[PDB]
Amino acid sequence: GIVEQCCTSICSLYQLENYCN
Amino acid sequence: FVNQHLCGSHLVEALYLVCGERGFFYTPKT
Repeated sequence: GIVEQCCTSICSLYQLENYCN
Repeated sequence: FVNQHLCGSHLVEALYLVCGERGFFYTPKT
């Protein structure tokens, strides 16, 4: 999930955008 | 500003800013 990708590891714009509607 | 560790409210904040008018889905399940 986003926490694994952005919190416990370094986030990226690519990843954040995956969670936009 | 997105290329760092973002947790809790900071992560929500980032989604808010990035997604804009689209909005977003936040689930902390991990």
